Amino acid sequence: SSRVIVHVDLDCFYAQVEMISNPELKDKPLGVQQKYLVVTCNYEARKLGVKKLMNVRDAKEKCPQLVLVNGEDLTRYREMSYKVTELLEEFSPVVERLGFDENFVDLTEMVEKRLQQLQSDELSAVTVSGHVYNNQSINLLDVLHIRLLVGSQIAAEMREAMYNQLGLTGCAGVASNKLLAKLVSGVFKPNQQTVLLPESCQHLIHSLNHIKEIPGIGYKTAKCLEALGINSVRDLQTFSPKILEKELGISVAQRIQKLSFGEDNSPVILSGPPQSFSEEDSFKKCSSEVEAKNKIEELLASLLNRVCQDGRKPHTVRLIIRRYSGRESRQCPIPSHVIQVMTPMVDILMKLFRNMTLLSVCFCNLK
Amino acid sequence: SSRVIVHVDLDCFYAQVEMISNPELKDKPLGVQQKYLVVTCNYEARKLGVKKLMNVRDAKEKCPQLVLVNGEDLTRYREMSYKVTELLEEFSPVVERLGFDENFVDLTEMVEKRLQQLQSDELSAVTVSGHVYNNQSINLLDVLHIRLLVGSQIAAEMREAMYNQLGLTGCAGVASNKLLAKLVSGVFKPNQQTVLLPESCQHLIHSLNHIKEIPGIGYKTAKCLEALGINSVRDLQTFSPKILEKELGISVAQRIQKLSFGEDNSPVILSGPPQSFSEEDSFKKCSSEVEAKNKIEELLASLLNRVCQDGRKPHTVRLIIRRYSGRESRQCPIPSHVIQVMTPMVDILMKLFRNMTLLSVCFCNLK
DNA sequence: AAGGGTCCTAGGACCC
DNA sequence: AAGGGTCCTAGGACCC
Ligand SMILES: Cc1cn([C@H]2C[C@H](O)[C@@H](COP(=O)(O)OP(=O)(O)OP(=O)(O)O)O2)c(=O)[nH]c1=O
Ligand SMILES: Cc1cn([C@H]2C[C@H](O)[C@@H](COP(=O)(O)OP(=O)(O)OP(=O)(O)O)O2)c(=O)[nH]c1=O
Ligand SMILES: [Ca+2]
Ligand SMILES: [Ca+2]
Ligand SMILES: [Ca+2]
Ligand SMILES: [Ca+2]
Repeated sequence: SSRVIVHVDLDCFYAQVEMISNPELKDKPLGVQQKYLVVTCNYEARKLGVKKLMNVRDAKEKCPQLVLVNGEDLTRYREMSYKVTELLEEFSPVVERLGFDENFVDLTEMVEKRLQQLQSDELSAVTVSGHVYNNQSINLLDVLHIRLLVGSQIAAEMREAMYNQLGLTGCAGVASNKLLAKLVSGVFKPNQQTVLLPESCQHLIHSLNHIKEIPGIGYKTAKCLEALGINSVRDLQTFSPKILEKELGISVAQRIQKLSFGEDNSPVILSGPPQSFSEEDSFKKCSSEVEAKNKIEELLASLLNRVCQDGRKPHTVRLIIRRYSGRESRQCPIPSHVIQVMTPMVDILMKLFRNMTLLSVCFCNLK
Repeated sequence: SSRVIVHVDLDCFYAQVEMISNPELKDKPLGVQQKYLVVTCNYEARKLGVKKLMNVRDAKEKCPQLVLVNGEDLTRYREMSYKVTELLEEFSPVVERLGFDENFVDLTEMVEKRLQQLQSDELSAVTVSGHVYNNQSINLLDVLHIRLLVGSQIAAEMREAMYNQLGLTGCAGVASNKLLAKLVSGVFKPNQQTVLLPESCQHLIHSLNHIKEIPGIGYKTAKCLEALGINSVRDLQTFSPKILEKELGISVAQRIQKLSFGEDNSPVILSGPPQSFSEEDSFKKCSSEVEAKNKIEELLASLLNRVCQDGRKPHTVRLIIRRYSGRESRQCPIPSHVIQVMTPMVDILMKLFRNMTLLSVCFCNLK
């Protein structure tokens, strides 16, 4: 029943990538820019008040020296993300990706294998690597403590390999399920790691100050919960199961109430190859003219290049748009003879276009 | 490029099943009844005017002696259907099911293997089994003719095994793709088979009298086509690709126009185990009372029994309803602890019920 | 008042 | 005027 899960979360991911390619940007407050948004920044820039997802206007207002590099093309970040996932896959094959810079690994089989190689002597010598959440005391006679400490040791090897082999720093969190691993990985956050022993699980979930900090409780779910007088984790822990069910759904309810107790039986999923390939362009209604075709052609070339280099081929294409004021989309299957190119593909999309501040294309249904 | 496909289609399937279990019902006009609908009938009953999908009222008006057996529980038909598919799977593993009584098999690899065992002597001795569509003359020096005749020979073995091993008769159609195999299988229809040589493909598609007879052109697509002045297969063959595209979709258009030429590159799919498990009950608004729970409990017991006997377990449940006057449905994931029962499951469904002439339950998302 | 199936679509909620 | 992802849902079109 008892699992040992690790959650890995890279430091200022995009900024770290740019800092690696241009070693200079180190020691200097660095922001990575996407249109008007400083999507992230390195930790220098955070000392000087810059925050993640901050308008470029406010970002300089706080840091007029902030160096900005453009991060609208994700290619280099996407490439590093998969190098990280591939490296962790060497440790244990079942690695679940979450976004570009997080990975879960179920270390359970691994922890168990390392224990069978030890004796009663080695067992009393087992030590933690990194922080223990809430400064909790360890009990070496507690098998669960021993296994989570072995997890912490695997997590440090992972982070060390990530640095030695890819030049990347990040955090790790080790716990008994994915929810808790992800919540504990951020407790000590610049390039460090934390392990959560079970006795401190309630301290961890009650350290949160609003329910949206629970992975799985988003903007909409949070809004509906405060509208019911639910604000703290304990409020959600103690709320009526029935009212919850019959307010936002038996699905949402029974799951986010379980989460509110630190419970989560979800398995670590093997993410494997991507399920989709998309690109976007945003603009200040900078498209009013069906010559919008050009934007779509540009998105095409990139996507076709990424697909070709993947190796599989998609069987569905989708076009997404946003109208000034809530996105809309039209998809259609891809014809057989095309699947084995620009000219046919753009004609497809323009008809999907004409059937209907942002333009996007998605290739999915990959085989 | 060139395939040899077989399409198998059982005679008066439900009626045949009932006739087997109760050998008496043979020689007697037999109708299988579902509420007010004689869903099918044996061929005796068809001589006397009974037709498939005919009200029981009209069915006796034509045949006041018509014996009727109730076919609302599909269990025995479902069981035979899979015995048929399993038998054809012995011939070639990739068998595609369509409904309960049709199967496609790609005989291409099989045909080719049998040819390599023959010599120029055996090649001039190759004969057809069954009918040749349109009485077309065979050219033994035509490799395509030879391969489709070998297909016709495999199709006769299949039908013979189906009879010797399962007591079931049906038709087969052999052609170069699934569309044409399915259209030619019905040309000689009580327990016979037909092979389509390529020179007669246009004769086959133009033998149809309305476009809805094309598999893939349904009620809605047909209605929209007649509304555009499209009525014959040739009308659809010759219609504007552009207008078609921009009237019902690049998907629907480019595909049903291809079909209208007898073209179809769709592969034979391995259907394998079912993707869902559902049951239904219909009634003359015989449910106005949330004691509708009982109907749902009854559907449950059966579905739980079928699932348990399958071996896999579902991860989604769905409830469907129809209101007097266009169906509606609510689904939700299945909780982990239940998946490994009646009481929890019915409570799930009643809340899905209350969130909302027919009641149905579906188990899908099987793992 | 059939009684089943397969697969696609537009959208939505969540994650980073 | 971010720029990406994963997965679910209610419905719809088709097949028998
Ligand atoms: C949340 C989020 C992340 N990202 C990108 C940029 C981030 O570098 C990357 C990972 O996001 P985060 O891990 O959430 O932030 P971070 O890695 O940049 O900084 P931290 O050290 O606190 O973890 O994903 C977006 O582009 N948009 C978003 O809304
Ligand atoms: C088309 C159809 C079939 N069925 C069932 C009953 C049929 O026995 C079975 C197969 O249908 P069909 O093969 O279309 O008809 P049939 O097999 O009964 O008669 P035939 O010899 O002409 O092929 O599926 C329905 O219940 N409802 C329907 O709408
Ligand atoms: Ca992160
Ligand atoms: Ca991060
Ligand atoms: Ca049939
Ligand atoms: Ca039939």
